[PDB]
This record gives sequence, C-alpha cells and structure tokens, in this order.
Amino acid sequence: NPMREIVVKKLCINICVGESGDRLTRASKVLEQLCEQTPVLSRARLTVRTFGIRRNEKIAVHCTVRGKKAEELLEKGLKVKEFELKSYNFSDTGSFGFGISEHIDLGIKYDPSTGIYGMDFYVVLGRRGERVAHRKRRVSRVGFNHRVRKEEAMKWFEKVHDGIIF
RNA sequence: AGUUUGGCUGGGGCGGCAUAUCUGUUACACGACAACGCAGGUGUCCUAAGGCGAGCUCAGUGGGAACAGAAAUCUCACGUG
Ligand SMILES: [Mg+2]
Ligand SMILES: [Mg+2]
Ligand code: NA
Repeated sequence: NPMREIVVKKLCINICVGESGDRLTRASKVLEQLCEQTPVLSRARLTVRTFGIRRNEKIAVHCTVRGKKAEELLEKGLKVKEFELKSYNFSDTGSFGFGISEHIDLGIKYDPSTGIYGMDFYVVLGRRGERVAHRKRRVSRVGFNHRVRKEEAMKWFEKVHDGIIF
C-alpha cells in the first residue's frame, strides 16, 4: 500500500545538566542556536542528597523538531557517528537514539563563553494514520499489524543508510 | 474574723477521663442498645487549600538515549484508580 511506508515523526533533543544557574542559561542558548527554535526548561521531581538536587528545581532543557529540519539534524548526528550504531539501540516500539559527547562536532562555531556540551538524540518512527490515537473525538487504537516493530526499524535504517553492528 | 478546698469510680486514695464532642467495630441484614469494652481523632489550618470555565490523567510497570549508575531528564506503550 502506498501509505504503509515508514516516516520519521519527530526528533527530540535533550540536554540534562545539573544546577539551575548560568550553566543552564548557556545550554539553552546553545540548544536554541542549533534548533533555531525556542527551548523549554524542565524541573526535578524529588530531592536527592546524592545528586544534590531539590524538588521542582530547573535541571534540563529540551526541544522537539518536526519536518525538514528534523531530517537534516538527524543526518548531521549520524555523520558524527559515521552512520554506525549498535544492536541494542532500537526499541520494540520502533524508535532508536544515540548521543554526541561534544556539541562542537555538529558544525557549530565554538564560542569561548558558552563552552562545550553534550546532547541526546531520539528519533520516533511511525506510519501514517496514527492520529486516531491522538484526536480529541472518537479516539481509538491503531491496528496491531499497522504498528511499527523493531525488526522493520533496522531495515528502514539500512535502507536509507546502513552500518548496524549486532 | 468569715468561708471554701469538683465529679465519675468493681470501697476510698494515687492513676485515668469513659465530664462537651467525630469515625470503624461490639450491635444480633429497619431504627435504637451497656461497660475504667477494642482501634483511633477534636479546641486547629486556608485570599486560597474558597467560586467558575477550559485543558489534561494519576500510583505503578516494561522497551529505549553522553557523562547517568537501583535511583536526575527525554520518549513510546499498558495502566477500573
Ligand atoms: Mg436487627
Ligand atoms: Mg441496625
Ligand atoms: Na466521690
């Protein structure tokens, strides 16, 4: 069927830094730069003495991207990881992710003020017509065979660009 | 000089509060029912923790992502409470 193909729904970038000061402020500037889109902050839940954080205190910053920018951002990440992944990176849901250690490598001019950060990339894949599980009116469940499974995920990956090590 | 120096109570005293009151059970499938019977509360707190409209779904579990681990943040699914 023409609309049984697998497309990329969204790509989510997350930066999980500690503290709630200038480190968070600079990280937000870096993310909104690479994302050309306003990011949002996140607050903790519990209080942990070991991690030195309190409840509802600013910790991380993240954003989500859909469309062409999502596609090209994904390409840059795979280029940094030379289009090479591992077997234990794909979930049975039908998604996968990875992480770069230095934000310089993506092709961003280093600035001596912001510093160097690492980031997380997560990609969600699914067919067309999943809105039935998200619309306000007459919400239902997607069919089982229509759902995306893990085996089809790597096959999609190799099709666009191979290089998976089991 | 005048007067007073609580009560209940398996005698009275010391102890306790069964002295004004709320929930479950004793209580015998309407209602009502005792003991110093059992297990616990009350003399406060809130300009929002009051009023309404809208949006959302909780506890938890499983699969995934640099530092990150049993436990930090992001994502998908299940989830009659
Ligand atoms: Mg009767
Ligand atoms: Mg009765
Ligand atoms: Na007496």
